[PDB]
Amino acid sequence: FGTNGFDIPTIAIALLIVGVIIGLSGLILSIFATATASAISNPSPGTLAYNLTHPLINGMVSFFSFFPTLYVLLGVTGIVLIAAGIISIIMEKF
Amino acid sequence: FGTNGFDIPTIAIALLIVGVIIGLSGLILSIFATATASAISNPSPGTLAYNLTHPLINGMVSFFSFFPTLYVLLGVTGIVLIAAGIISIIMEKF
Amino acid sequence: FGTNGFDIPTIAIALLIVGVIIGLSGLILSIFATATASAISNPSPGTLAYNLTHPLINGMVSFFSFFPTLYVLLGVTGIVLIAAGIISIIMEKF
Amino acid sequence: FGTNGFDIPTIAIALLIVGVIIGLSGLILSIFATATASAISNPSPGTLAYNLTHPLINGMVSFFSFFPTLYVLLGVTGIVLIAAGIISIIMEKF
Amino acid sequence: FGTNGFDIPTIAIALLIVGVIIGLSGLILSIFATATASAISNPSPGTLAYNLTHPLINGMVSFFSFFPTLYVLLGVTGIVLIAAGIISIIMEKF
Amino acid sequence: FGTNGFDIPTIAIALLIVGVIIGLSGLILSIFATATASAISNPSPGTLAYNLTHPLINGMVSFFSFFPTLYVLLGVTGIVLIAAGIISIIMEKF
Amino acid sequence: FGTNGFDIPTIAIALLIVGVIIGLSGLILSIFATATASAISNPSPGTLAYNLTHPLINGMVSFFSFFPTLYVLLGVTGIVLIAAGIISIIMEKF
Repeated sequence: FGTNGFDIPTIAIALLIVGVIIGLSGLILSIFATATASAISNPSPGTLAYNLTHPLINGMVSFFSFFPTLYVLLGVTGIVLIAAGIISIIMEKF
Repeated sequence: FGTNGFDIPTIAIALLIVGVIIGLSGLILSIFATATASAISNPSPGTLAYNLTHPLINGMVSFFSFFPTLYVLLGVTGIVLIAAGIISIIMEKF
Repeated sequence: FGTNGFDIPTIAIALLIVGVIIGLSGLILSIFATATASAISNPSPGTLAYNLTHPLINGMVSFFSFFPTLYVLLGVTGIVLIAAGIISIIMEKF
Repeated sequence: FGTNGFDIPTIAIALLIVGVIIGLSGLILSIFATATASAISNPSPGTLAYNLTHPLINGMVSFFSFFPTLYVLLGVTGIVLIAAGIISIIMEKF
Repeated sequence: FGTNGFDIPTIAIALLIVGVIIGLSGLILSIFATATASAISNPSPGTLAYNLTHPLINGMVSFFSFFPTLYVLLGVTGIVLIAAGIISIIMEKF
Repeated sequence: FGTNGFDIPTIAIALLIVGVIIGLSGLILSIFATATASAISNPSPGTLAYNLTHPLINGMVSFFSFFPTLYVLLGVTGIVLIAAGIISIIMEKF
Repeated sequence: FGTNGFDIPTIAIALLIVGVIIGLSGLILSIFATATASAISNPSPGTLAYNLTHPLINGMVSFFSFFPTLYVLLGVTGIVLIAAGIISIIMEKF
């Protein structure tokens, strides 16, 4: 069901795969992050261990705050792909 | 699901891998830094051992303060990669 | 996840390795310096042993004071590397 | 019941084995630790035997406090394995 | 009764096997866990044996709390397999 | 239950072995140290035997104070090993 | 009545043998322990014979307290064996 490489069943299967992979990723990352939160403690506000450890958790927080826009762009990509498929169909179907 | 090398499932798997590696790194570094903090003591403010040891902990603090911006740039890189993928799709999909 | 040699997982692993090595180095050097401080005594301010020993501890102090800037430059190097990676990606990704 | 190496009965048997081994380990370690606690006495707070023995029990306590996160990560591994199996099934089942 | 490798009797037999194995596993693990609970005692809240033994039972509890989601994913896998079978039948049966 | 050399049952057995060996070591060392403490006496603060014997017990105390950090690092090693196993699974399971 | 080595009559005979041996063991041990209790006397709480004899009876009590869990595990083993037999039958009977 297509012209050259645009196959609606294939597109649906691809959506299946990407959705499942994203759900799995969220699951694994949350489960691991819970363990991370449990492991690290809060020594004191101003002792040696605080100076030693604080920037690491800061970087953790920053990167995990960067994730959302990555996910948003990844979502946007599919609309572009489907759109290109529609246009390619229209171009030479007539 | 792509054109030449841009594969959304592959991108999601890459995000999985990088997130997990970063979480693991933070965990290991914090656990080790706790041991470091426990090991080193505070001899005295002005004796020989203080002169011998203070610059080392200063360098420790400095490098660990350098980590956050490294993490931030590492996070920024992915947006650039996804963006280049979107543009490459758009260029020859039509 | 990259173009030619820039791999974000590899970068994260490299950061793991360098951070751990630096922590280990600080630990070992501090532990050894404590033993050094314990071993050497203070004979007298003006006897033969003082003339014999003082410049050595002076050199010790000087070199250990040189360490911090070495560590700072070592930290700076990584930002340059990540930056070059970003630029290299941008150059031919489009 | 699978495609290449993913067999749900085999997975269930593996879960059987790991659960039983972990239960056995906890049992043996607790039984032995009771004997350890019974054997060692408390000589005095400041005599020779205290200096001789205290760091050993400190190391005991530390290592046994390290066990929990090891167990948690060991538990996390199975979700990753099952997840990879699901994805591998989905990839070429269609 | 199938096309290439999808056999409804074989699927039913596989469901038989997995269900029986899971029931057996639950039975054995519960019976063994009862013995574990009977064996270990509660020495005191703060003595040596408590420090020696508490993290082990903590790890026990954690891993056994991890089991449920493993079972849930294992259950989910079968729907995917049956679904892939249905789609494969539909693809070339017509 | 693994890919190449990472076997969760094998890991659990290894944890069994290391925990038991560490418990045994603590037991034997404490029992022997009690005998050492009983054997050596305190002659006098300033006689010949004191000069002859004091540094030996000082070295005893020092080494036994060094033990704890050794144990801590030994504990840290296992988290690294399990982490490497998880990453290796993730790398080529997908 | 079986497939390869699983014979229900043989299993029943094995249960016969193990039950009878366990009953005999309990009988003999109790009869002998009565004689032991009769033989040893209670000299005094603090004389030489008390110091000479008390730890022996302590070890007696400890070992005999260890027996119950041994018996429990021995009982658990049979359920595992019968379970493995059932699974082996199911595997290739169909």
